Amino acid sequence: MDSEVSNGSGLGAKHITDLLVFGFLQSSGCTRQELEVLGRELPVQAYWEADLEDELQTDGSQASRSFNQGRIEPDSESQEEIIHNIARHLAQIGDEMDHNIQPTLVRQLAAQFMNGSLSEEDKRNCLAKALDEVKTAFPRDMENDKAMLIMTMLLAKKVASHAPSLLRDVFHTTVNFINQNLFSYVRNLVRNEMD
Repeated sequence: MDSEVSNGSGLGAKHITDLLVFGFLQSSGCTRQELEVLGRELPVQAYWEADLEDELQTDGSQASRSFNQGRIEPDSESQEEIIHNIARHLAQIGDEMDHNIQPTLVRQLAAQFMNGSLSEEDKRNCLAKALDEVKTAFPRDMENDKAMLIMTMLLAKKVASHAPSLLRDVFHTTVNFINQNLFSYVRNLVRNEMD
């Protein structure tokens, strides 16, 4: 009797990557305060950002003589940076995914690893382990690639409310696949495209 082996770490890491984690929540997932907890990460240097806030103001009034004819609401869409958008869109996809996340046991597999606060001796390998799995079932480019990604958010989606003790891990899970994969499938696609 004798048998035991397992190891392998490294590869990945990206600025935009982490953005997916912190960005994901920023879009959806747990809550704002969450993105802060999970998002709250000190890289190799001295991270730090900012972004002016917004506000609003209602109105009342009483005294008013018959005189009015219009009740249309405002509508203006203008947001810079699309890449980042995809980051946050990730989480948003997680929630939406809940709609149908298991057309054959997709999120099921990825969810397989999503167990214990440390599986396969490494709280993060399990997830990435799904990427390979999710693909093992639903492999492909944008289809699979995007499929596996759905997994990352799956953990958080569930974990976020399933594993409230793995908050930090929750985020890592999301930026796990992307981090282990090509950040944004679109990013790579962009590179591939155009001479």
